[PDB]
Amino acid sequence: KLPAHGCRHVAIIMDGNGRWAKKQGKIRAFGHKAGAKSVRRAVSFAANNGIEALTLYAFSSENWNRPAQEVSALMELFVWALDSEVKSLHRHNVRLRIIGDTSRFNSRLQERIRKSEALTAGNTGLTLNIAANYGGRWDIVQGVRQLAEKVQQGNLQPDQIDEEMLNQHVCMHELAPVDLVIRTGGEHRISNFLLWQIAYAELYFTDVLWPDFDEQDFEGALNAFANRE
Amino acid sequence: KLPAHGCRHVAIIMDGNGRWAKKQGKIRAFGHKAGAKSVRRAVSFAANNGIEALTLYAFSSENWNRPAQEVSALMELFVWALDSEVKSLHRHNVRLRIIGDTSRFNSRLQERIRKSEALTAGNTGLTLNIAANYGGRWDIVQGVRQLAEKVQQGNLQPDQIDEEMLNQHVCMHELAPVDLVIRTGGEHRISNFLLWQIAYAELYFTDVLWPDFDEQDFEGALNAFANRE
Ligand SMILES: CC(C)=CCC/C(C)=C/CC/C(C)=C/CSP(=O)(O)OP(=O)(O)O
Ligand SMILES: CC(C)=CCC/C(C)=C/CC/C(C)=C/CSP(=O)(O)OP(=O)(O)O
Ligand SMILES: [Mg+2]
Ligand SMILES: [Mg+2]
Repeated sequence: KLPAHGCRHVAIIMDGNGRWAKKQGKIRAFGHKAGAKSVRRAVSFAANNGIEALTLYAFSSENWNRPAQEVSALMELFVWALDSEVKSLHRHNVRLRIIGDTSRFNSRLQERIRKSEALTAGNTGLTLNIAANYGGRWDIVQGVRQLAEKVQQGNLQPDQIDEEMLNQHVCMHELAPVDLVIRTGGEHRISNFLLWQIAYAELYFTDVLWPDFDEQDFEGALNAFANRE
Repeated sequence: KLPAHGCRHVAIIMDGNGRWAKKQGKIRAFGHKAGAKSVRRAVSFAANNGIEALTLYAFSSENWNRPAQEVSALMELFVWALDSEVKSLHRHNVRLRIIGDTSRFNSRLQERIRKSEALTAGNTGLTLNIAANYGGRWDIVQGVRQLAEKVQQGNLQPDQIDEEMLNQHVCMHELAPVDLVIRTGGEHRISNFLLWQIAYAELYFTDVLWPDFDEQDFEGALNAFANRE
């Protein structure tokens, strides 16, 4: 089963949860919880359609400025998702990775992440990347610091640093490159998501809100990609 | 006269010249020449509508693999544009900058670029950035090399490198951030253009081909931006 319409790595900006809840007179957190159901659905769709990697923008590094309470509810939802879906991810041969600066998360959450990555580390099917406390510029900077060290250590000359070398130091360099970025919610921006990695990616924007994003919507983005002529 | 709909810095991926010429039974070079007329028109529109900076993707660093003859014709068109439009740019108070690796261009062209930037260096109206032999990853790497040197020199510690610091070392860091990216030609990709810089930019894609892009088209992208809600 070759990647749906030949799409290897899909990345998604899951926006629109607040508006989806507000339209119904409910608070944003209600929308974030329904967004977790769309996550389940997108993950299943990707793993059943030969996609090699699915990368989800779950918590931008700029979301720390949102209402204290909304942030806490997000962190509890993350904990809850780890506790509740990891066994199924494992049974489905999905390898779980969290990308972003996890050092900023609480203990309980950091431990669950490390435990969930360990358990699925040897899985060979879909790789599911959850971008949490992630930013594209931060990602590039982490790689830059890694090369800066080598320079400090005398193991690398400034004139030796090139694109390929930094590329081997940004997140997900071990996976196929991002082929398609999908952003739900109607906004036409990348909002600091995978900047280095989306250099040659198709970009697909839909007004559909994340909680309503379903299998037909995902197939539509795949068809859009297949016709990327 | 405040930036059209409050848009300070517009960047454009001027695609579609080959298809525009082919539709008429003509060769790509014919389309590139007509694209130069659309450049004149976009520049005039930006300078007359309070835009602070207009950045045009004129020659990607990956276009070196195009047909030898098409590449040469592009280089002659660049030379020709410098020779022919610089006096008017100057009279219009436009500051000209070329971003990208100019060391790879021929002598005549390198000299004309340096001369044209010098003549307009003290202009204060629109800043026109022509991205020639430019790539977004290359741009970030040039900044990384600048910081790597400082590390080599013992003037900087790896742990001191952060986003703001690298930001002060990528192209156009002295100008307002890119607010809007327009890509003509129908493809929905960024194709290695301003990656670091487009983190928070609105992205506007149109099927209109670059040679046909006119003032009404540009106003439409501006209206799209104004309604970026
Ligand atoms: C289980 C798991 C790992 C993830 C699922 C939880 C979700 C959906 C996370 C993304 C939430 C954020 C910060 C969304 C942008 S929606 P928004 O709050 O910006 O909504 P809005 O733009 O106001 O309409
Ligand atoms: C005066 C000046 C500084 C610039 C104007 C010259 C132009 C229009 C330069 C951009 C040309 C390129 C490499 C365009 C993509 S069009 P394409 O050739 O990819 O066409 P296609 O995709 O095949 O339809
Ligand atoms: Mg949002
Ligand atoms: Mg093209």
